[PDB]
Amino acid sequence: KATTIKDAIRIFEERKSVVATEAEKVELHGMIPPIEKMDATLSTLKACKHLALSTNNIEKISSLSGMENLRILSLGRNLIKKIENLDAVADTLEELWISYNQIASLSGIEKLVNLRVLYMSNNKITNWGEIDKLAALDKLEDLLLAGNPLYNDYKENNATSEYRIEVVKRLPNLKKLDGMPVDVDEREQANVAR
Repeated sequence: KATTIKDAIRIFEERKSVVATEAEKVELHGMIPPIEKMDATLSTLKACKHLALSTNNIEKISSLSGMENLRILSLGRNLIKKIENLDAVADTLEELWISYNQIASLSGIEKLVNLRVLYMSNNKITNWGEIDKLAALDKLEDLLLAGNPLYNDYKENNATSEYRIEVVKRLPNLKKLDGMPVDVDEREQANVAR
C-alpha cells in the first residue's frame, strides 16, 4: 500500500518529464499513500544533488548509497526519530532539512563533517547538551531550532534573545539562526561570556 521509492520516481518522471537518473533535484515529496521506507532504488539517482522526501511517513533514514553528488537531503514532515545511516553521503552532504520530525537526540549529526545548513524546526530537542553536539561541525553556518522544546522554553519566558546568545556561545561561527542573521552584538555578547 505505501508508495515505494520506485513508484514515487515513476510519478516524478511523469510529472516533470525527465529521466530521474539524470535529475539534479528529485521530487518525491507528499506521496499518496505516503512513502514509508527508503530503499536501494535511491542508488539509481546518480545525478541527484537535492533529494526531496519530505511530507511522507518515513520512520528511518536508510539506503543513501549510490548518490555520489548529494548536497541537500530533505526529510521534513516525516516520522524520523534518529540521525543515523548517513555515512554514504557524509563526504558531500552540505544541508540536512529535517524539520517536523520527532528527533530528540543529535547523536550521529557529527558524521556530517561538511554540513553547512541544518533545518530542524519542530523536533523534540529538550536541552543544551544536544546542541553541544553541533560544535564539532566546523562548517555549520545556518541553523533552525524554532519549535523544539528547548527553543520554546525560552520563548515561554520571553527570553528568546537569551537563547540566541546561548546558541552562539556554543557555535561561535554560526551566521544565521532561526532565519535571522547572528548580529555582531550577539556574537560579542557570546564572546565576552564564552
